[PDB]
This record gives sequence, structure tokens and C-alpha cells, in this order.
Amino acid sequence: AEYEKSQIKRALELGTVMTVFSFRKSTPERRTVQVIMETRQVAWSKTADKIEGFLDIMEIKEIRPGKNSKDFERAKAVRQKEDCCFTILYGTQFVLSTLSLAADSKEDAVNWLSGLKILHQEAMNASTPTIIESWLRKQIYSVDQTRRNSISLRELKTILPLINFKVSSAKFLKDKFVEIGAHKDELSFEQFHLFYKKLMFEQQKSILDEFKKDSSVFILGNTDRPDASAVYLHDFQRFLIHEQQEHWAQDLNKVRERMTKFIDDTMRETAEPFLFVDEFLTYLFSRENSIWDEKYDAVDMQDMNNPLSHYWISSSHNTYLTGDQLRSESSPEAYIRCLRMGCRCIELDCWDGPDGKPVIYHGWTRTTKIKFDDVVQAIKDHAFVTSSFPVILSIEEHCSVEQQRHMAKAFKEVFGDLLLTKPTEASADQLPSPSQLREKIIIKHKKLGHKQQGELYMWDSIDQKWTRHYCAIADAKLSFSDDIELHFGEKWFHKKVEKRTSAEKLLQEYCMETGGKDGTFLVRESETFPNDYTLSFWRSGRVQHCRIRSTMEGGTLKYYLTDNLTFSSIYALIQHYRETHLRCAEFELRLTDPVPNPNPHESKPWYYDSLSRGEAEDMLMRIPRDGAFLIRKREGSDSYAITFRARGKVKHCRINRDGRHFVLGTSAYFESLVELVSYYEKHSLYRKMRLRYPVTPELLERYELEKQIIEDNPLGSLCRGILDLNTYNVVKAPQGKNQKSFVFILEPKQQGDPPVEFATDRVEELFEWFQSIREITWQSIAIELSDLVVYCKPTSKTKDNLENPDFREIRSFVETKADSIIRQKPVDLLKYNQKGLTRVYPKGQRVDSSNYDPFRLWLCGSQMVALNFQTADKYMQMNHALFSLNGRTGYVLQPESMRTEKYDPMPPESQRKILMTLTVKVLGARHLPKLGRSIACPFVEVEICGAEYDNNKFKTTVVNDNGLSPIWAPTQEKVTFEIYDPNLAFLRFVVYEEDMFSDPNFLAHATYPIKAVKSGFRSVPLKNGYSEDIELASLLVFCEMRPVL
Repeated sequence: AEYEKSQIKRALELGTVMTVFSFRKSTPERRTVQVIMETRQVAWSKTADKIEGFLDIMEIKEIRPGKNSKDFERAKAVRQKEDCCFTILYGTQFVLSTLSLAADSKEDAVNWLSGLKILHQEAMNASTPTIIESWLRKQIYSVDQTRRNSISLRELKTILPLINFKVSSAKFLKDKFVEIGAHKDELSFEQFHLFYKKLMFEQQKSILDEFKKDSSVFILGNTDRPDASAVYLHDFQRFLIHEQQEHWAQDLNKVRERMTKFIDDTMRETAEPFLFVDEFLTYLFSRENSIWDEKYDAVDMQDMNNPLSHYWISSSHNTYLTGDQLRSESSPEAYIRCLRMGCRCIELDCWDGPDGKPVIYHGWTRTTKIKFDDVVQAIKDHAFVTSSFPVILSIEEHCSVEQQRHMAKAFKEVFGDLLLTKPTEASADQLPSPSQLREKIIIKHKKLGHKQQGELYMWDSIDQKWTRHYCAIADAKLSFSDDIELHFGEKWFHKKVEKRTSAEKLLQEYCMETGGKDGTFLVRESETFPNDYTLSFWRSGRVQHCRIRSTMEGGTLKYYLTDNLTFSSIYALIQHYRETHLRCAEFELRLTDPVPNPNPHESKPWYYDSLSRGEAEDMLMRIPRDGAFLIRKREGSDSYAITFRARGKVKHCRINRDGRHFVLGTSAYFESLVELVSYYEKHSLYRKMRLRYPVTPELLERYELEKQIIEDNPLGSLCRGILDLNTYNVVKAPQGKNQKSFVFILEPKQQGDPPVEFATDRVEELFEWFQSIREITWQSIAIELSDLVVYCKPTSKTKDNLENPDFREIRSFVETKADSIIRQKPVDLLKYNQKGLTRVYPKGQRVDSSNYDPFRLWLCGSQMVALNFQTADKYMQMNHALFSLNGRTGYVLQPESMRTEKYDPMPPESQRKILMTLTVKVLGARHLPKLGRSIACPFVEVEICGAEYDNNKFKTTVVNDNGLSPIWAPTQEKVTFEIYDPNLAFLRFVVYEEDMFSDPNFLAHATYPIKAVKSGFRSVPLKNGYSEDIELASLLVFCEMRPVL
């Protein structure tokens, strides 16, 4: 009841103390949990006035009831009974982050679990204008973690970059402030909203102009300013009927419902709802007007009637491995995520386990172990929640017979009714249709009728540490991969500042910029008095200086400002006067803000002063490790510059300096050079290589075939280094060099080549390794399991003999072969696919998990293409598209046309003809996400990801810095992608940032099956790579999907 719901919602907003467990942080802690309604977030606070962490309800994927995930399994859950615990899974990525909360008492938990669900339902159906408010609220909450009603102009200056908008000028912010109408430079939350609603309008006003073409009949009003002109209900209708087409509103009454829904007006109700020229623009760039047809968003029963073969069943390769196939941590959760996404074909590779029960791990790889029982419970519970249509589990068993039995028993008991033990349609000419098997698991195991890859510590000649690398032996070549993951430290100490005037200048700056408080201070060595220091501090608009005196008492050096109070260190002295008032005859003052910019970029080793541009380049070439960097004052200026070595070439990028701010390229504002180096070590400056090595003087003394090489390599794309084993003869070495005792060496026969020194933690490995290198230098299936496999049969057949298909049998072509089949003769794979199941699978080379081009296979009948799902690649994203079509079911009926007499999956160019002529023009953007530490120029590329015959790209001109409102004001664009066959195609919109050194980088992708594209101005919601959804983003586009006849 409405009364009831409100009561639950209220209970959440107040909040309850509920213990929070995570696998990290060991023992449990109790942090009050609240729903903060304006934010739409959930937050846990140690006490009050602090918000440690937030989830966003906007993005909670599941709220499972019991103590089943991680967290609770970890450590001890003695205290809390099963019913009480509730774990929430929130995330934008594949691995989903988990907040696990155990209520003290039963009643609350019921509330929460009901509660979060009540709220979550709402959010998803919140109208665009309502969301914005929350965002803006969220941002305000950002500046200071604790909730604040209003934001000072200074702070607004901090916020505008994070929103990914660059302030044109100090002037620009102020002028807008006036029209908002707060002259005290304390914009009110209500005003902030007025700001946003303006800023956005001012930048994008151009789009509105486009409509104003004669005979459009939208006849939009003057678009001069927000709140000028209006679009009232009569008019909205005429836009919804003509420009965009949506006969949903040939009827006025529903138009009104929509407009009312959008504004979320409350008051402003009653009067025939009307939209301001500003709002029209907020509607356009919003969910409500998605290019996505709603129609293809619900299971269509009519089309779920046909046989399994004719459906493109969704598929996962390895499902258990979250991430890379070599070192990934595999977890039950990995499955749960896949099935809810709506994949209907999980794989479940199984290997012999310690004590009877099978265990799942990638094979011979070092990926972790997941108990089979647990995978099984998990398949059952979450299998058919999202969708009722059938799972096609595909066990591959390396397991021994004794172990296999446990498996079979388990399958039948735990899965219970679901397992499809008996063929549904008796004799059955063709495979049962999905509807018949609805709610039923199908199992495919074979029906009865090594390479010593290990992680080895490696030693280095140069920097003196062992770096862990995974190593693989094939073709007598070890292949290796990149490495596996007091006052002197104080901001306020400025060591030797050369002149008093310099200390005064630094204080004056810091104070001018943020609004310096009395007591803002720094400490420096005294020019006048050896061994003494000088405290310099801000007071009443002027800099004051006090001598910190040193004295020796009892052999210990002591420091003092007044003769009555001696401290053991300068640190202790300063901390004291930060808490206590420094009392002089003329003032009492407490030390407040430390101003920390002496010469941080000079003490540290990685700094060359006056190094010639030429010389450094040469200096750098000598150290060859990729990712080394030298920082060099440019001659004749203030401007520091940075040179790093990558991809052989040495490239140097100019650091300008505006105020106490270093600007690498236009956008970045690192406070201090020390930072610029530090930030980029964690992140990535060029391509994907972090500055990693410092080209110190000291260190300096110390020191297409490639693609072809990549394909063969066991580690494949991942690996850096190939050493021919032939050349180097293995020796085993007693004792440990540089610790890491257990060790081996590979001395090359030729004297010159360096002695690489691979070493290991485990002796066994060493034995294994030593033997393996040394050597280089010199039917199963228990009957019960078999009975289960009623449909989908691993075929013992010559992968050559496509034809004489047997309904029950499923062939498993590996990708490489598959292309070949597809090129040698197109038609045959198709014919086999009608009335038979084929499961294409990823090649072994792909340790990385980048997925093969699904599109060809699908065109010619491949019921199941398994694309690794833990990957963000283009290809996985195309998968998430086909499967949206016809619900999250995960079956999409193959186009009727493909089935027939003469359909050629890849036909001759002359025959194909043209059917459709989509004409995207990209007009807009909004809230594109920020990637790094830079306002991100955005360029959008339309694509028609396609069968080969149709492929095209139409890149859009780059726009300078401005994330909130990038506007490609009618810059021609007007690409005319041509689609030969509509039914399988995709329209892919990707927005790529251009950063510094011009490399496209990836922000967000929209993928949409062509059938579900609606004509007229529409907004394409944008999505991160793992194709979840980023907050209010969009690219207004003007798709027209005229057919040609």
C-alpha cells in the first residue's frame, strides 16, 4: 500500500546500524547505512558527518537475499543468521563490487531488501529532469564529502573541470553568476540548478536552431535564451507526429502524459503542460527519446515457437574466468553475472579435485579454484531469473571417472526437475523449440558410443629487483610477459629558499589563489643563521617571518620560537603551533594552511637542468627499457619539459606552467612536478605505457613478422619476451642470488649474450622447470553422466563432413577452422545449421580474451558463437546488442529470409542490391565521461558494423575541450551509410577522446541492431565498454532510415 511503501522508504532514510563485511579489512566493522534520497545513493558512515563510501541505486544490478557471496564466506559470520544478511551488488564493470551488510536484527533486513527494491524500481523509471537534479546534488556533495547545501565560486571552479568543462575565463563564471543572481559568490543549490540549466543551454543553443527550417512544421520559437518561448502540448504533439515519427501520440491525451512525466512538475501541473525551449533540449538529449524502439524490448512469444536450431543462442567461452585466461581469478560470481546478462550457454571446464568433489580451473594455468558444488548451486538459483528460456550448459570434462560420478549425482539432485533427462517430443524429427524446454537445463558432454606454463621470478641486471613474469614453453622457446603487478616529508618545509623575497612571493600566491587565511605558513632554512630555520606566515594581508632557533641541550639538538618552549624536532614545534596559538607581544595566531611548493622538482634524481633537447634524446636512447622518462628544464624559459622512451622512438611533450599549476597539454593541472610524474606512473601517458623508469644519472652508469611471432606465441599478445631455448643451455644453481634462493640459470653458449636468471618460489616448479628446459636442450565418461546428455551431443565426426546433420548432435568448430569453412564453401555450414547446432569457440592463442569477429559466423547459421564476456572489446559489445533484441531472453530468432532455398551467407557483390539508406548526422553530446586528468576533446565515429559487404565509418571533426556540451554544430557530417541486408547489421556509435600526442582513446560506445532504430531526432544513451550504462550521457543524432525501392 502507498502508505506502506512510504513507511519503508522513511525507515531507510533515517538509517540503521548494520555491520559491513568485506573480504578486505578482515574482522567486521559497523557503519550506519542510509539511503540519501536526493542523491539516490546509499552510504555508510563511521559516525555522523562523514560519508566513507556510496553505491548508486541507479546502478544496483541485484540484491540477493542470503550470505552467499564472498564477504560472508570470508572470515567468520558466527554472529548473524542467514536470513538477516543481505548482499548488494553494484557496478559498471564485469567484476561487480559487493557491499555485504548483516543487520543486527531480522525485521530491518526485511525492510531493506523490500526497500532497496522499492527505490531501485523508481530510479529506473525516474524521468530525465528528475535525474539531473540528483546528479547536480551529487556533485555538490563531492566538493566536501559531507552534504552541503551551497557552493562557493571557488569550489564551483573545482567542480567544473570534473564535470569535464573547461572554464573559458575567470570572467565567464562571474557573468553567469549575476544572472543566477547571487552576488555574494555563494550559489544556492536551487541556483546551481539554474546555472547548469543555463550553461548547458548556452553552449548547445545551436542545435535548436536546426529545426527552424521552413515547412518543418515544428516551427520552434526564438531560441535566444532559457525561459524564452515555449513548446506547449499542441506543439509537442506536432513535433512528435512529423519531425520524429511515433504514432504513439496521434492521441493528445497520451502526449500530455509524456510531457507531465518528463517535467516531474508537481506545481506547474493543471495548466496544459508546456515545455520551455531550454527543456525541449533537455528532452531531446535524454533517455525518453532513445533511438531504441521500445517494441523490441519484450519477449515475443510468436517467434519463440520455432526450433532451437533456428535461434542464435547467446554464448560464453570460458565463463568461470573473470579476466585474462592465464592468471585470472575465477569465481562462482563469474557465472551469475553471465546468465543474468542473458547468456544461455555457460561453459564449465572441470578438472579432478582434491577430495572426490570436482573443482573448476582453467587447465594447467594458475587461475584459482572454485568448488563444483558451489558453481552448481549458483547455476540453479540465478539461472532463470532474468529469462525463462533454456540454459545449454556445456561441460568439458578432463575429470577422472570416480570424480565424474559425484558430478552426475549432483546435477540431478541439485538442479532437480530442470535437467532435461527425457527427450520432450518422443522421436522428434527436429530439435525441440525453446518454448517446449522453457525452464529446462540441457547438458552437453561426450556421449558414450601441458607445456609447463608457470609464473617464474626473473632477475634484472639494471634496477636491482626481481620482477614476476608468467612464462610459457613452446617450440623450444620460453615466452615471457610484462611484469605482474620527519619535517623533510612535510608540505610546509621549503628547505633552502634562496631569498626572503621568494618565501614572501610563494605565500602571496597561495593566498591570492584560494583566499588565504591568517596563519598560512611555510618553513625554510635560515639564510642569516646556520642550523636555524625561518617560519614565514600570512597575517592581515602581509607576510611575517619568525626565526626558529636551534640549541644543544644535553647533546640533543632542540628547536624553539620562544625561550620557554623547546621541541625535539621542527615537526614537533610546527604541530604544536598548529594546535596552540603562537603568542607574541603584538598578536596571537595559530598556524593554519601549509603552502607546499619550494622546489619539489629539483631535489629528486629524475631532474636534468639545462640538458639540451638533442642531448637528452641521446641520453635516453642509451637506456632502452620502454617507459623511461627524463625531466629537463627547457632552456631560456620557466617551462619544464618531459622526455620518455616508448616504442623505440623517443618523444617529448611540452609542459607549460600557468600559476602554481603545470599543464601537460591544454587540460591537465597537476599541482607540482612531483605529482605529474607520480600520477602518470599509476595511469598511462602514451598509448598504454606508464612512465615507469627514471633516467637517473646514477642508473645511466649501470647500463609484420612480430605480428606473425605474436600468433604462434603461447602467451600470445600478452607476452614481451621470446628467448630461444636452443641457444641457452639450462644449468641448476645451488643457493640464492639476491635471495629468491631456489633458482636456475640459462647461460648462453656464446659468451656475449647475457645470463638471464629465471627463479622460483617452489622447488617443485624448479624441478619441473629444470627438467622441462633440460629436455628441450636434449574410453572415459561414466555411464550416468552419459545418460544425462539427451540433446546436444559432442559429435565424433570428420569436422570436414558438413551434411547428413543429426538433430541431437552439436559440432564444436574452433574459430580458425570456422573462417576457412566459411570461405571454402559458404552454403554448407548454413545447411548443417538448419536442423543442427554449431558452437564456434575462441582459439587458444587468445590468452588476452579479445574476441573473434562474431559477425561472419552468425550470418551463416552458427547457433552459438562463444565470445569471452570478461572483455570490453568491440566484438563483445556487438554481442550485447544482438541479445537485447527480443528481450534479455538470449534467443533471437534468425531472420526468416536466411532460411529458404537460395540464401548465400556471403554472396557475390553484384547480386546483393541495396535495401536501406540510414543517414546519421551527429548533432550533439552531453556529460561524456572523463577518463584521466584532462578535459577530453570528443570525436564521434558512426559505423555500420556488418557482414563484410557493408562496412563504413564516418568520423566527426574533433571539438576542443568541453565534455558537458560538445556541439558538432551542423558541421556538414551527413554521412550516408548504406546497409545491404537489414536484419543482421549494427549501427555502432563510438565517442573517442583525442589526448595530447594524438592517439584515439575510448570513452563510450552505443551499439544498436538496425531493426531497432527510430527515425527523427533521437538521443543515443552511451554505455561504458562492458556495456553497462553511464549516467546522463547522450549523442543527439538525426537518424533517417528511409527504405529504397
